[PDB]
Amino acid sequence: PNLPPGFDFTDPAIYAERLPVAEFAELRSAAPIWWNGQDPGKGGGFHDGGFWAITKLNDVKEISRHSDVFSSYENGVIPRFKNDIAREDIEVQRFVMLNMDAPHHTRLRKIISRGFTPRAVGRLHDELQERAQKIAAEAAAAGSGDFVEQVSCELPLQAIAGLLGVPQEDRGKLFHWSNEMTGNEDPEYAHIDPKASSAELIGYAMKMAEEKIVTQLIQADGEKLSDDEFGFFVVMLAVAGNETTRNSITQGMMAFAEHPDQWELYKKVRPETAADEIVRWATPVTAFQRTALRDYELSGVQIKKGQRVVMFYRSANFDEEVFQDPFTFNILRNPNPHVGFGGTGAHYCIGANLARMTINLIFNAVADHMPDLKPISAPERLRSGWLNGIKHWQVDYT
Ligand code: HEM
Ligand SMILES: C[C@]12CCC(=O)C=C1CC[C@@H]1[C@@H]2CC[C@]2(C)C(=O)CC[C@@H]12
Repeated sequence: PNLPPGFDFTDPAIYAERLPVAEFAELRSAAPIWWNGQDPGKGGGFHDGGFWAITKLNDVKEISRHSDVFSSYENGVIPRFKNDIAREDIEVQRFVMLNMDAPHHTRLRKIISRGFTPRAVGRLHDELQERAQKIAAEAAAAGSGDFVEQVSCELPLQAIAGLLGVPQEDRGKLFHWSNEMTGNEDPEYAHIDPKASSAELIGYAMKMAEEKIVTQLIQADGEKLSDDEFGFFVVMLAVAGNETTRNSITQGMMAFAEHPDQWELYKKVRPETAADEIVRWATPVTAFQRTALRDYELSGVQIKKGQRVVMFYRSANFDEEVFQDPFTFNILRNPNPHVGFGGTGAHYCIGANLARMTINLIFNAVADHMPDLKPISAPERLRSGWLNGIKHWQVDYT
């Protein structure tokens, strides 16, 4: 492929500035499965020499379905940490369901599904609709500001608070922890320590479990979460369901600003297809990885036991063989077989319907209260090699 020597698709230096869209396109054309070498000390906490870059939608789906071969446990699924991270600090992440394999995963997912029934999620609708309307009304009243802080941040957090039934008075500290929980190497957040925050959040969760959806999770059925498993569950929600949905909202609104005919159409009909096009466009999770438990032949490439494969959802969601005009933002996109929520399989995002609800509610409220919003200046991108994040974005709400 035509790429610079030493190029690394997980390099946080790239994501601080841009998405490497041209480079992913080059792989899909010239080398759709490509060994991405990493030199010593430059592997984002991994010291195995590199990973297979997976750029095609059908390959990502194949990996995701074959969790019997492609493990989330052996190396976790986050493909990029600070270069100096201790191995122990990666391995401790195996205590969240996301980074477990069957049968352990199977048991926890079965229990935790009690929190994501369409009944549990559907019950949040009216409180989240109310919140979304008030958020959008207060942003409009401010006239201008940081869209991320004023519009994108709060509703995901309130969706988590509401699912868990957190008392109103505790939501401030919960949101504080939650916002320091996902690791990044951004200089704006160099003072944050996800370790301290995670200990404190687990402590708060376990006390909540002691004092008692939380009920359904900790009451025996005799399967239940232990108090510590409930703590780990709450940490996982903070990493899985916060900045993900937030970045879908920011990048969805960036796409509307860049595609005004789509925003006009959205404002009229609020179509059913919008939320998934927003998620495909935004691809909040750029990439998650797996580790081969045995040799496996994938589209003619001989993947070897113990090797990492990185599923670039950001490539796969723009796969020209699957999506007509993939670089066109189309809120009526159909079909839309995107992998923003992952490939179908054991680990497929359990919060996907909650995320869609959150997106629809906030975008309805934005259309209602700020139909003429326009950007003032450029989005500020997060320095992360796996999260596709916007830290700030100044906009004129009127
Ligand atoms: C637009 C927003 C979101 C995006 C893009 C997103 C994306 C993802 C992806 C890519 C995965 C891994 C799938 C796989 O490995 O096959 C995942 C898993 C997960 N997500 Fe989401 N997610 C979002 C919102 C949420 C929300 C709102 C919640 C809950 C509050 C949530 C909870 C989870 C959990 C608990 C898992 C782990 C599932 C497992 O390992 O079995 N996510 N998500
Ligand atoms: C918050 C965290 C780090 C930053 C990041 O990006 C992802 C995670 C999720 C798993 C956490 C971990 C911090 C340490 C935790 C709390 C444990 O001791 C068990 C699970 C693990």
